[PDB]
Amino acid sequence: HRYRPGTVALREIRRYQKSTELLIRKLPFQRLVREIAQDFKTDLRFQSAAIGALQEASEAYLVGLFEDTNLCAIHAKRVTIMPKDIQLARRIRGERA
Amino acid sequence: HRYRPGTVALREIRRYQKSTELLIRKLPFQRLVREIAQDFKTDLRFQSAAIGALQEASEAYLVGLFEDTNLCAIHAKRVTIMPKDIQLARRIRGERA
Amino acid sequence: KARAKAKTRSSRAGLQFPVGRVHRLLRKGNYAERVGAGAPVYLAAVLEYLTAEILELAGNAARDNKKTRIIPRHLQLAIRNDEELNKLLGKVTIAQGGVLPNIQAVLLPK
Amino acid sequence: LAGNAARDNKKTRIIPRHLQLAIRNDEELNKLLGKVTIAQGGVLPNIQAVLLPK
Amino acid sequence: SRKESYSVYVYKVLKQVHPDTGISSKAMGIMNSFVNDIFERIAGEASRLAHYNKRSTITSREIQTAVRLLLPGELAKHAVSEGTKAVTKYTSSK
Amino acid sequence: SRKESYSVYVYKVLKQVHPDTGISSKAMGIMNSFVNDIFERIAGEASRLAHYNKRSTITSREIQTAVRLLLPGELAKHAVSEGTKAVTKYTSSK
Amino acid sequence: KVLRDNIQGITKPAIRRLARRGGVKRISGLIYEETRGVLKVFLENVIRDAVTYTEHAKRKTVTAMDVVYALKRQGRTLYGFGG
Amino acid sequence: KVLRDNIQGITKPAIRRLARRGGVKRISGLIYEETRGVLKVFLENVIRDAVTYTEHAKRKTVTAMDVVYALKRQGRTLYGFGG
DNA sequence: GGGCTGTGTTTGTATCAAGTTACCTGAATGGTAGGTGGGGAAGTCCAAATATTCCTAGTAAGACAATTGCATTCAAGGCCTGGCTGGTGAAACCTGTTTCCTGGGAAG
Ligand SMILES: [Mg+2]
Repeated sequence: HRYRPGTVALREIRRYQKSTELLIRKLPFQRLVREIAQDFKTDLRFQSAAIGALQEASEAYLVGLFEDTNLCAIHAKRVTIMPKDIQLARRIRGERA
Repeated sequence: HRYRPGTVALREIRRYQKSTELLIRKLPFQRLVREIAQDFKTDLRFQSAAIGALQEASEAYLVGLFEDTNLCAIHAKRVTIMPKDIQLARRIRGERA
Repeated sequence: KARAKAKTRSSRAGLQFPVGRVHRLLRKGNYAERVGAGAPVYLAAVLEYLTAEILELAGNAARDNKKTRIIPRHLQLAIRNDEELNKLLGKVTIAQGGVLPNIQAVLLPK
Repeated sequence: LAGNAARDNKKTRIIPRHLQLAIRNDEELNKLLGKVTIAQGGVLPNIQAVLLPK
Repeated sequence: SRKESYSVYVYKVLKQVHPDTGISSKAMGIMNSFVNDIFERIAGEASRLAHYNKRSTITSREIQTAVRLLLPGELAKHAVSEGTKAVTKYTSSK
Repeated sequence: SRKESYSVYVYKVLKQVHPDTGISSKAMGIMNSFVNDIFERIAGEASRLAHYNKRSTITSREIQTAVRLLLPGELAKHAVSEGTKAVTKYTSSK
Repeated sequence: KVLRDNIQGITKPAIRRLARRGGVKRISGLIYEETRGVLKVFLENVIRDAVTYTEHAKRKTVTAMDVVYALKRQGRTLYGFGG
Repeated sequence: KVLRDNIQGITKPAIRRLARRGGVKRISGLIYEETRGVLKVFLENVIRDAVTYTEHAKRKTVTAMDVVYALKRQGRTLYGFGG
C-alpha cells in the first residue's frame, strides 16, 4: 500500500546497478557541449561517437564522485549526502584546485 | 602554569608547519626498507640518496594523508581523527583496493 | 621460379595474435630504432594471455546469466570481479557497463 | 616567485623551502604541479580554523 | 582505406576456451581497444626503459620487465611464463 | 664523464628578474629536474601528436599545441606568446 | 550557435538516477547546484583539451578519437570508441 | 640480511609529529596501528616497482633515479633527486 | 493477510553476426649481405654498509586533569513518495550541404 521512505529508494539502487542504459539523455547533454565549445572555437562540428565519448565519460565521473560522496555521508553518521560532502570529496583527490 | 589541552598542541602545528626537518628518523626508517626489500630480492644495496628519496616520499604521503584525514574528523563534528577516518580517506582517493 | 612454403611466425610459436603485425608496430611507432626478432613474439604472447583472461572471465558471466554472446556488461562485470584484473584497469572506464551491484549495508530498510 | 619569498624572509640565496613555498602560493603554478612533491620542503602553514584554542 | 585491427585474432582466442560462444560487434571494439591500450602501455614502458639504460634496442628482455610493472600480482606470474613458452617454442624453430 | 644539465641556464634567468639573488645547490636540482620533466611532457606530447596526424615531423606548430595542453589557463596564454616572440625574432635573423 | 540554460538540462531526476548508481539512498536538495558545477568543470577540462587536437589537424569536426585522446591526457582512459 | 620489529621503528612521537604537520590537534591512540599498516602498503608498492628496474639493468644497487622512476609510475612525482 | 514489483518462461522476427569466399593488394615471408649495437669480460676506483661507542635527546611511561566524545533525548525540518499534468526528447524519415579525405594533380 504505502511504502516507507527508503523502500522505493532501495529498489532504485539494485535497479540501476544492473542496467547499462543512458541516464543523462542525449540532446540535453549534447547541447551542454555546445556551450563550452563556443568559447574555445566557434563553429565546430562533433561526431556522435565523440559526444557519446563524453556522455560515457561524464557519467563515468559523477558515479565515481557520488560513490565517493556517499562514503562521506555514511562517515558523518548520516545517510544523506550534502554539498559539503562533494566539496570535501574533491579536495581529497585533488580534482579541484 | 598549567596549559589547557589544545594549547601545547597548537604550538606544535605552527612549529612543524615552518621547519623543513626530518620527522621520521633515518635509521628507524632505513631498517624498514630492509624488511620489504628482503622479499623481492635478498642482498640488495641502497644508495643513501635513495633511502632519503623514500624518507621524503613516505613523509610526503602521510602528511598528504593526515591533512586529508583531518578534513573528515572536522566533518563529523569532531576534532579527533580516528582509524575509521583514514580507512575512509583512502577509499575516496582509490589508494587502496 | 617458386619458393618454399610460407610458414607464418604466429604458427611457428604456437600463438594466435600475429607477430608480423606487431613487428611493424614497433618500427612505425618510433619506440626505438632497432627491434629484435624475438620481441614481437614475446609481446604477442602477453597480448594473448591477457586476451584470454578477460574472455575466460567474460565467458563465465555470460553463462551465469544464460547468454550466448558476451555483451559489454559482462566485460564490465568480468573486470572488477577479479581483483588483480581490476588493479590493472583501476583508472579505466568501460563503455556501456554501469557498475557492480553494491549497497553499503547501512541503507538497508528499517 | 622564488626571489620574493627569499626576500620576504631576508635571504640572499633561494633554498628549496622557497621553491616549495613559491609553488602552492600561486594558483596556476600549483595546478601544473598538483601531483608533484618537491623534496625538502614541508607544506604551507595551514590550520582549518576549527582547532583554534578554547 | 585499411584500418588494421585485432578483431580477427580475438575469434582465434575466443574459439579456444569457449568454442560455442559468439561475441557482439560493440563488445569486439572493447577487446579491440583493450589490446591497443595494453599494447602501448607495455611498449611505452619498454620504450622508456630503453632511455633509462641508454640503449637503442628493445629486446625481449625489456618487454618482460614492462609486464612485471603493469600487471599486478598473479597476472605478473602467469603472463611472464605464458611468454617464455612462446619464445622458447619460437627460437627452437626456424 | 659529462652530465649535461640546465644549471648554467638558470643563472642566466635568475640574474634577469632578481639580479641580487643566489640559489642553493639542492634547489638548483629542482629547477634542473623541473626542466627535464617539463621538457619531456611537452616533447612527449608533441611526439604523440606526430603519430596522431601521421607525420614524421615535429614542427614548431606541434610544440605550440603541446603547450596549450599541459599548461592550464593563464600560463597557456603567456608561454604561447613568449615563444612566438622568440621565433619571429629568430627567423627574421640568420 | 548559442543555446543557453542547458547546464539546467541535467535534470533533477537524472542526477538522482546517477546518485542511485553510486549506491546512494538519501540525498539532499543542494547537490543539484553542486553537481552541475562539478560537471561543467569536467567538461571545461576535456573540451578544452579536445579542441586543441581538432584545431591542430585543422579539422572542423571533433571526432571520436579526439575525446579519447583528451581523456588519455588526464589519466582517465575510455575504451570502446577506439584509441 | 634480516632485521625484524622495524615496522615498530616508526615511533609514537614520530607519527604524532607527522600528524602535526598535517594540521591535526588531537589524535587517538589507535592511529599508531593504522599508520604503520598504511605505510607498509605504500612501501610494498614502491620497492616492488623499484627493484624491477634495478634487476632489469642487472644492477645490485637500487639507485636514486630508480625510486623516482617508481614514483613516476604511480603518479606521485618526486623532484630534487633527478629524473 | 495481501499486494506490488521484480522475474521468469516461451515465441517470432528482425537484426546482427556468423559464414564463406573472391580478389588483390597489402603485407607478410624467405634468403642474403652488411655493419653496428650490444653483450661480455676486466680492472681501479668508488660508495655503501657495518661494527662501535658515546652521548644525548626524545621516547616511553605513570599520573592527573579536563575536554571531548558519546549516547540519549528533544524538537522539527527536510526529504521522500506519489497522484498529475504536459513539454520535450527520441525515434523514424529525407536531404542538401558541408566537410573531409585521403588521394592525385597543377603551378609558383
Ligand atoms: Mg611567381
